[PDB]
Amino acid sequence: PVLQHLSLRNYDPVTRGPKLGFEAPPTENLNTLTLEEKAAALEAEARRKAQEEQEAAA
Amino acid sequence: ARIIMEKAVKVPFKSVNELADMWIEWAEMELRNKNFDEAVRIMAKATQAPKRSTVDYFDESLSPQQRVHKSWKLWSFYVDLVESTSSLEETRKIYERIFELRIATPQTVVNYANLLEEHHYYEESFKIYERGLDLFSYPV
Amino acid sequence: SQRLATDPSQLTALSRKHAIAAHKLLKAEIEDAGGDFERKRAWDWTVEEAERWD
Repeated sequence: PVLQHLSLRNYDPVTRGPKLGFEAPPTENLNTLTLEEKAAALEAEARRKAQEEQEAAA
Repeated sequence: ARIIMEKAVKVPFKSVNELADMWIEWAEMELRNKNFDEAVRIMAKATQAPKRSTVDYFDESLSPQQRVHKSWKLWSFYVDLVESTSSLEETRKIYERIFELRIATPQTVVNYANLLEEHHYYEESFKIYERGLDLFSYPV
Repeated sequence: SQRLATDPSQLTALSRKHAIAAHKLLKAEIEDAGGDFERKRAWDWTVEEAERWD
């Protein structure tokens, strides 16, 4: 009954304290790609395109 | 039990976290006794202070009852209790009261933005993100 | 007899040393994992600590 009217978004039900982002960051709960998730596959795609262009030129 | 809880709340313990835990236990007992509104009222009475309270909780000069408005655990428990018991207006009021005491972390701002997004509000989420950016600029 | 030979100040100093060692070990584990420990602290600071550090 105590753990039934709580959102459980920032309070730890096991540790009885506030949640910390050091072990459970909120960025893993996002349904899309964040800025850390972005700007990494684009660089890999650009590197792959450059390697393909170099191989085609060779 | 209520009289004993009131006597323990009136006992000036050394740790303010002990008083916060006692208040949380009283609120949990009230919620188990089908008195969630009474538990929220007791939590609001425990975290009661003026509009510009600036007493440091780490200062070992004032009583733990006076230095209890800046308790992050009690504020988080009150927000969690009022999230599933009241509407979005009381949640916004609780968020404004937490922001007035300047005891809200970036996780608190993220939780406020998520609560705004869950209530079909996207401009309020942008406002909460702007508040998080303005309150701590560079690293946080 | 063991408790009377250990003062509360010595116990507090040992607890502080253990906390410092645990923080150093956590920082070393965060650095060895390729993650930035300062950002891990920066997830959950309060406002007043942020103006104090600034």
